Amino acid sequence: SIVTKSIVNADAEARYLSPGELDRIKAFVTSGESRLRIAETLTGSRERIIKSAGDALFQKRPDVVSPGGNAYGEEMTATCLRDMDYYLRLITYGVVAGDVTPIEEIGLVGVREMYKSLGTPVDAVAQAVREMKAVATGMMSGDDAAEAGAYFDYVIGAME
Amino acid sequence: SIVTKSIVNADAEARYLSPGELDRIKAFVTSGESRLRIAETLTGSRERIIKSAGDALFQKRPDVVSPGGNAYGEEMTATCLRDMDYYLRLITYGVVAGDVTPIEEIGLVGVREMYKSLGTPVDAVAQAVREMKAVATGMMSGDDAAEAGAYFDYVIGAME
Amino acid sequence: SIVTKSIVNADAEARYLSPGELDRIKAFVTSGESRLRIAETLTGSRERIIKSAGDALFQKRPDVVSPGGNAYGEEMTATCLRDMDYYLRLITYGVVAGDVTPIEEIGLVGVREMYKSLGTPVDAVAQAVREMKAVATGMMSGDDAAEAGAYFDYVIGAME
Amino acid sequence: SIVTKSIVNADAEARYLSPGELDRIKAFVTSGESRLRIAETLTGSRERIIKSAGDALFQKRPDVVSPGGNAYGEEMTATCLRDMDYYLRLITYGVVAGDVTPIEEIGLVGVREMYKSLGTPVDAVAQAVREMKAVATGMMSGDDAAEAGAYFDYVIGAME
Amino acid sequence: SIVTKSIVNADAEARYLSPGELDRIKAFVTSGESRLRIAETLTGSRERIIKSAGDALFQKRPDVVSPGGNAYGEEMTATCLRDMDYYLRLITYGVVAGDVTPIEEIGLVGVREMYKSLGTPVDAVAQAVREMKAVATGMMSGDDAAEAGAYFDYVIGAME
Amino acid sequence: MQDAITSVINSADVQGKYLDGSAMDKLKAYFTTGALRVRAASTISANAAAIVKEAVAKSLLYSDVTRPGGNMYTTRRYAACIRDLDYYLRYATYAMLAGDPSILDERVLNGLKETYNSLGVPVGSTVQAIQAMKEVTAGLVGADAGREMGVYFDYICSGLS
Amino acid sequence: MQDAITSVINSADVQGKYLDGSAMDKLKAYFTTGALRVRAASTISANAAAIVKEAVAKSLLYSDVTRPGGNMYTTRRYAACIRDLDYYLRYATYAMLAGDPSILDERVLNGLKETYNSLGVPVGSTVQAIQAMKEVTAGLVGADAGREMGVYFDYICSGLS
Amino acid sequence: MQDAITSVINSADVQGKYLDGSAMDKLKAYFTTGALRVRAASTISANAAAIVKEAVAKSLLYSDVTRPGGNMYTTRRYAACIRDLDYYLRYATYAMLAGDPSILDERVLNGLKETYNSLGVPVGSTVQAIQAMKEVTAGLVGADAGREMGVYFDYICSGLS
Amino acid sequence: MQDAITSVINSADVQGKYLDGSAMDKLKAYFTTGALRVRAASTISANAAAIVKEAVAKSLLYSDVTRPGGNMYTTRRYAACIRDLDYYLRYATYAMLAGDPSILDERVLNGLKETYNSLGVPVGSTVQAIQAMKEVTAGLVGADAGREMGVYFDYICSGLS
Amino acid sequence: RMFKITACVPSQSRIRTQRELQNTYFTKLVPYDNWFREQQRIMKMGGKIVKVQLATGKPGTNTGL
Amino acid sequence: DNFGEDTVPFRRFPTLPAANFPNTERLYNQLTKQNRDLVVPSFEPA
Ligand SMILES: *[C@H](C)[C@H]1/C(=C/c2[nH]c(/C=C3N=C(/C=C4\NC(=O)C(CC)=C4C)C(C)=C\3CCC(=O)O)c(CCC(=O)O)c2C)NC(=O)[C@@H]1C
Ligand SMILES: CCC1=C(C)/C(=C/C2=NC(=C\c3[nH]c(/C=C4\NC(=O)[C@H](C)[C@H]4CC)c(C)c3CCC(=O)O)/C(CCC(=O)O)=C2C)NC1=O
Ligand SMILES: CCC1=C(C)/C(=C/C2=NC(=C\c3[nH]c(/C=C4\NC(=O)[C@H](C)[C@H]4CC)c(C)c3CCC(=O)O)/C(CCC(=O)O)=C2C)NC1=O
Ligand SMILES: CCC1=C(C)/C(=C/C2=NC(=C\c3[nH]c(/C=C4\NC(=O)[C@H](C)[C@H]4CC)c(C)c3CCC(=O)O)/C(CCC(=O)O)=C2C)NC1=O
Ligand SMILES: CCC1=C(C)/C(=C/C2=NC(=C\c3[nH]c(/C=C4\NC(=O)[C@H](C)[C@H]4CC)c(C)c3CCC(=O)O)/C(CCC(=O)O)=C2C)NC1=O
Ligand SMILES: CCC1=C(C)/C(=C/C2=NC(=C\c3[nH]c(/C=C4\NC(=O)[C@H](C)[C@H]4CC)c(C)c3CCC(=O)O)/C(CCC(=O)O)=C2C)NC1=O
Ligand SMILES: CCC1=C(C)/C(=C/C2=NC(=C\c3[nH]c(/C=C4\NC(=O)[C@H](C)[C@H]4CC)c(C)c3CCC(=O)O)/C(CCC(=O)O)=C2C)NC1=O
Ligand SMILES: CCC1=C(C)/C(=C/C2=NC(=C\c3[nH]c(/C=C4\NC(=O)[C@H](C)[C@H]4CC)c(C)c3CCC(=O)O)/C(CCC(=O)O)=C2C)NC1=O
Repeated sequence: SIVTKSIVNADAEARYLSPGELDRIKAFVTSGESRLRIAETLTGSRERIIKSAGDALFQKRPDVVSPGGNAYGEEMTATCLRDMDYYLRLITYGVVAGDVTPIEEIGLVGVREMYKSLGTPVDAVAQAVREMKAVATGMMSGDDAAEAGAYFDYVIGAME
Repeated sequence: SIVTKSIVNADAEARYLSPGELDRIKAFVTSGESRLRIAETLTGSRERIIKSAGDALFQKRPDVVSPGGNAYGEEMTATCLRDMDYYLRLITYGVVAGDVTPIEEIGLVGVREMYKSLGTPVDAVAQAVREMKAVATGMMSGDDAAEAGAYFDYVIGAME
Repeated sequence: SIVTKSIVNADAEARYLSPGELDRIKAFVTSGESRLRIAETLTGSRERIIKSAGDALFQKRPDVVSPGGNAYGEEMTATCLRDMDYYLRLITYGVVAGDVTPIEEIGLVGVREMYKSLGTPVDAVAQAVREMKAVATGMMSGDDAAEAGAYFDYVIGAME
Repeated sequence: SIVTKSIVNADAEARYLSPGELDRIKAFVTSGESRLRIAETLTGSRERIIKSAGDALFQKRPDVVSPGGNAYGEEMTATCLRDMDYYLRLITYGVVAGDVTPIEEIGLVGVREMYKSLGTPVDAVAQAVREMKAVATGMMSGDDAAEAGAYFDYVIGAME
Repeated sequence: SIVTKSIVNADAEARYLSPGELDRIKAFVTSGESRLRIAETLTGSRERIIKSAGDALFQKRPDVVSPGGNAYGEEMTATCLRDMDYYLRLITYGVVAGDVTPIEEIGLVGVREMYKSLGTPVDAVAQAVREMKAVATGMMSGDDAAEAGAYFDYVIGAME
Repeated sequence: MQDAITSVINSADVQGKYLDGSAMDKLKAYFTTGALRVRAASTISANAAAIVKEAVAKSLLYSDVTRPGGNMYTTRRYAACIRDLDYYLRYATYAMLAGDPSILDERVLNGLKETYNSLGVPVGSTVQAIQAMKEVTAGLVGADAGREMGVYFDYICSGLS
Repeated sequence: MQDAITSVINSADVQGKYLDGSAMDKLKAYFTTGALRVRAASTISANAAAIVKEAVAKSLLYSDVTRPGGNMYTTRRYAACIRDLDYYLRYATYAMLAGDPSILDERVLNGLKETYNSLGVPVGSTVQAIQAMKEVTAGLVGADAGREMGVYFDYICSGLS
Repeated sequence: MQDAITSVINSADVQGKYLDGSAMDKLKAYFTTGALRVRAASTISANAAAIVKEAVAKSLLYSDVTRPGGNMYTTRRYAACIRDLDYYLRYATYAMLAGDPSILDERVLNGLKETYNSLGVPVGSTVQAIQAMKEVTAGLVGADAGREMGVYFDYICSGLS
Repeated sequence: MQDAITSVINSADVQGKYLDGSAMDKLKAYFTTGALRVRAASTISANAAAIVKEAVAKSLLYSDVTRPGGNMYTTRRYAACIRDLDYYLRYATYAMLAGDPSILDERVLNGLKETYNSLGVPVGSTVQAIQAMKEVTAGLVGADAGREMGVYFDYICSGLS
Repeated sequence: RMFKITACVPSQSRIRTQRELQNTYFTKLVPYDNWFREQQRIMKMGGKIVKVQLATGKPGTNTGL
Repeated sequence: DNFGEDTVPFRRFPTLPAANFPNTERLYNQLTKQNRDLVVPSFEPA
């Protein structure tokens, strides 16, 4: 969360927490209801988001669903949607955390190495999280869409 | 090459060339005639190697030639044939030099970063060099195919 | 051997073994019979080599056998011939190893320091291994004499 | 000298000269008269020191003058006595300066590398300075012999 | 002492002790009687020195004995005189050591940190050791007063 | 390094489920504690030097440790002692803010035991000093946050002993 | 770090004798194996990434490890897993080339056990993955060199277990 | 690192008293020994290489150690042996100058035992070499300073064994 | 740093062309001379110190530069001179093995003139020393190997002057 | 050839305001060639060595380390 | 002494060797492969 990051910052600088970041933790504390609402709406409509985003990705980039591509077949397309499920789950975790660090710890360290192993094109995954971002911000109200799009934007930035 | 590598490896150690390294350079100097024969074999039949390897690659991996594939629209396939020609030229350089420092020091260091910036699947490039290796070792005698397949093996290994 | 040195080279460069040094290990594997023959002839005539080389050294440099010199007396001359025995033994080890590294590990690291302790003139030892080299290459056939003289040459180079 | 060493040792420490170092410089300044007397004793009788020390050295170590040794022949024995003259001159410099930084900083740093490149046994040079010390401390009073034998002791210690 | 400091200097420079610092240790050895006399006179009159110096400090700086100050009350003034006792004790230790290093090890490393913790004004302690210095050098003969005032001067220099 | 939030996310992540209502219950528990956690953290950050000096004046000052013969005798050892106490108080404040003692097990009690055995530091005097600091900060910042600091100081003592 | 040659020289050196005929017999055994050792090493170096991906696709992929709840869940742990497998295959190739498992005992199995206990890595899944990699490389490079890789993979498993 | 002077100051410091007359007695004992300590130190510094070569020629040369089969066989091990002996002699000279064996317990015998167990160095041959070096330096520099070097060489042997 | 092979490849690559017949002929010339280069490099590695000391005995000994006031006077300066001549012989051997003097102006002749001009090193005397080293090694390895050594020795003397 | 060393190193000259437990107590793998100099450095720090251990060493081997 | 065991080395700004500051500034002010020149060849004797 923001509190662990402020604590490791005050630890490496070997001082107490500044009143600026105490005010940051307090503002995060008061904005908990808005982030709960955002993560609530995202956990509500995860299937519709995944279905529309996967069909938009397959319409945009047909290489992955082509023969010889990565996600070819029923189980491979289902595993592709499972990976999109994991990434939307980490998006909700980072949305409720107030920080991008659980998304970093769980699903951003070695995604290039492991997708280099599986043969998955990583830019296709960046396009998938782009479509998930466009659909989820199409669902939300514009201010909350900006908040969720910050974390989605961070994920596609760490992808490509 | 072999002489560069031996000179540098004795050069850091602040010593002259050891006699074992010297008979290494001597054996490479004697085997240079067979190296030049393999180089003429690879040079003179480059058209059929590139053509048949591109044919077998697009047969094997049709999605990169398929809509949404990086290599789409005659020039994308044709453009790829130029990249395959580059790698066959580096194979010829590594065959003559007796070591893979031409191949690595020209076209294998930032190959991942370049082909990620272009949007290219690197596994399909490894399949392209695999089909080039199949056509090239189908073109020679046994020990000549082994000596050329060592450098083809290094290129496919340095891809993944 | 050559295999340990190629392995530590591929380890420090953090890659697999190149097909050039795989071909080097294979050529070393095929030349095992020639090096077995060289080490066989050297282990055969070690006493004659040592006797002729020691008398040639004492004829060339009489300071070591003079009164006040290092190798004065029966036991001191016998220990001088024992040290020549150790060096010809390490020569045979390096001849059968294909590399100079067991000669380095056993008898080349601190010979200047220990002979600085005992009072032995190290250039006299270099002359002794020079006479052993001349006699052993006088015994061998010229190509095998060149191979053994490479290791002998390395020993006198690391001496002086 | 003493003043150079005290100035440098206070200079790295970013401080002035401590009063103990100052009475050190003061005591050396007062003992400079006895130092100059020892220097005149060593300077005026250099012929007999070099002659008798060379005689006792070649009596003690006859192999270096025997054929096969370094100092064999007229010119070579003259160069040997010249090297002994150099070391007696550095002894006089170290006697005047009150410290061994003239002796070390002129003729003791790369003495091992130089005498190894010339082919010289360094133990016989240590015996030469030992015989020079015997003749020189046989030439003076008790405390004068101790003060000169300190620097002779440093030269033989820096040999081995 | 001076011997530990010369030993750690010859250790870090990885050489033997120079004859300059051998002469320094010898001069320290001969001056042992004078430093024994200085430490003897200081251990004799420690109570009179402490009483006159504490009353001179309280006359000079009355903030410490004022209400609200540090040394307010019977026990606080007694602990102030106890700290002056510790510092005069370390002064005698450094006087008999010939070096300031036991004063450094026992009572000079963290005095600013610990007196920041207790609330003691450190410049008041520097004034206290100044008054102890003035009184002790008023007691001694002028040359021995200069020696003891060197260590007292070092303590007030490390204070402020 | 985990908060109450990061430990909740971690526990829901190992078993593999999404956020359930009980996780939201723990999260709202953390928030309603976290407001007063912030105010207590500001109070401790304001008065840390007085807290440490009252802790050592309570327990360590007129004993054999601050006297000769103890491990707190020299000014080097006294400065190291005050630094050790300041670090205990600072890491207890971090654990109070995060709502999880994983930082105390991660950075404080990692190798502190064996260096305390090897340097010869008394464990009992340190534990007494930490407990004195505990009720000093309890009397300073209040009752509930005094209990908050209490379980984290007790976590440090249990990892120490 | 010793070859077959360096171990022969070492054994003849501890007892103190020169080279006997039985040492020459072991040396010629090493050479006549070493030619095909070179060709198998080139084949393994050519196809290492496909070997590792077939090994994990054989054993580790549709289990609880690559699933949530396992030690192979996150992408950090997956990348560490693929790196561990690549290192096992590379050091097995080095031991195959040298003809001696002293490198596996020297560099691989030195402290790998205790860090595998301390990080909570399952030993059994790793052993299954290594054995799957063993018959993958056996089907790739051939029968006799498959046995060569087999005893060195088994050496890694025995040092692991 | 303490002298006779620093140990006297330290002992008078732990109990907390000033310098008493018995401390001055120990200090004058140290000085009247220290003059001849200086001359013996200069003599040992002048002849250290001959002392070490006579020590190894006395005890270690025609045994199984300098022969094959011993831990002193190769030139690497011989150079390490001569370096170990030079370090024993140098630290014995430092302990002779300081008048206290705390340097030998501080820098020499700190972890020398366990590395001598782990490398397989024979303790008995080292102890024989040090004792041979002891009477070599005793015959060199004289009787009383020979005893001075004797108790410090014996301190090194007792810490070694 | 490039040999004849790497320079031929670099020319054909900067052209962008394939290896035509002139490049094949250049590489055939290098692959014919390489065995002679190997044998001369072994013979020069045999007698490094002898060639260096014979070069000093021919040129620099008994002249003014070894007398007082000369730049080769002290033992430090003599050792540094032997070091510099060993560098020249070693890098001339490397440039002989590569068949290209790119290593000489990359790693010897880069800042050598400015270093020698800042130190006060005579450039003419060291050029005569390198010429005598060339004469001695051309007497050692024969006519044509001495010539292909002397072309790089003349390269070093030309870049130094 | 790698030594597992464990050592507690107090820095007496400076009271370091940071945590620095790794500068104080550490267990690390050192190569044999640098272990001599590193042990000398540790002794110059004065820090006591709890244990040394060697598991890559193969002692008694004159050839091949 | 400066960096320690756990710290990455960094750009020091040293004072007291009088050569050391302008040489350090001339070294670190350049980019890599800015020029082939060695910034100090050696120090001229006194
Ligand atoms: C080929 C079978 C695969 C493939 C190829 C592909 N390559 C490109 C474009 C470029 N490729 C390079 C590559 C190199 N330049 C080099 O110097 C070397 C070493 C000798 C290599 C390998 C470069 C520089 C380009 C950019 C254009 C240029 O040539 O200057 C493309 C086009 C990418 C695009 O966005 O247009 C393609 C399609 N792609 C495949 O699908 C095959 C698997
Ligand atoms: C939370 C962090 C996290 C990530 C990222 C993750 C990825 C992940 N992706 C997998 C498979 C996969 N993922 C894909 C996905 C894709 N390929 C395509 O064609 C699409 C473009 C792209 C979808 C965006 C495919 C096709 C597979 C199956 C690969 C195979 O079976 O060879 C698997 C293997 C099956 C399993 O054990 O569940 C894992 C672990 N796991 C995690 O725990
Ligand atoms: C002031 C510091 C200093 C020293 C020491 C010094 C030594 C020195 N000794 C030399 C030669 C020599 N020095 C010796 C000396 C000896 N050989 C023996 O056997 C004896 C043990 C010993 C003398 C007693 C000999 C024999 C040579 C000639 C070497 C040769 O011709 O190859 C030479 C080369 C010729 C010359 O220019 O003089 C130098 C430079 N130069 C210096 O500037
Ligand atoms: C040998 C090295 C050494 C030093 C320096 C040292 C200082 C020291 N000073 C103390 C107290 C003190 N020291 C002072 C001293 C002062 N405040 C003033 O007003 C005066 C200006 C100044 C006197 C110069 C006072 C007032 C206390 C009591 C502080 C308190 O009780 O809060 C205490 C607490 C009591 C104890 O455990 O003895 C220690 C340890 N101890 C040592 O072992
Ligand atoms: C050269 C010899 C050598 C080896 C082998 C080696 C292994 C090694 N494996 C590690 C982790 C690991 N190794 C695995 C292994 C696996 N995944 C599983 O679940 C399976 C059981 C197995 C896949 C086959 C995992 C999951 C981790 C990371 C666990 C973590 O720390 O999060 C780590 C901790 C640092 C890291 O994250 O990589 C080391 C040092 N180090 C060495 O120097
Ligand atoms: C395999 C690596 C290796 C080497 C090099 C080696 C040298 C070695 N040389 C020795 C002695 C010796 N070596 C010599 C040799 C010489 N002095 C001369 O006059 C001659 C010119 C020169 C002969 C080339 C002499 C005279 C001794 C006896 C020295 C003495 O007893 O003082 C000894 C002492 C006796 C023993 O323990 O066997 C060793 C260990 N040992 C080894 O294990
Ligand atoms: C300042 C205190 C200090 C000491 C003493 C010290 C000793 C020390 N002795 C060592 C080895 C050694 N010491 C010996 C000793 C001996 N030869 C024998 O056989 C005899 C029993 C004895 C000769 C008297 C040998 C043979 C080795 C090397 C064994 C090996 O690792 O191959 C090593 C391992 C690194 C090396 O090769 O040098 C250390 C660190 N280090 C220190 O910091
Ligand atoms: C962030 C977590 C963390 C902690 C806590 C930590 C502690 C730590 N405490 C130390 C010493 C110490 N700690 C104490 C402690 C005490 N004084 C006493 O006697 C009492 C029992 C206690 C006072 C409350 C003392 C006296 C020393 C120094 C002993 C010495 O080495 O001379 C040292 C050795 C270096 C030094 O001198 O400071 C470390 C590394 N390091 C860390 O990274």
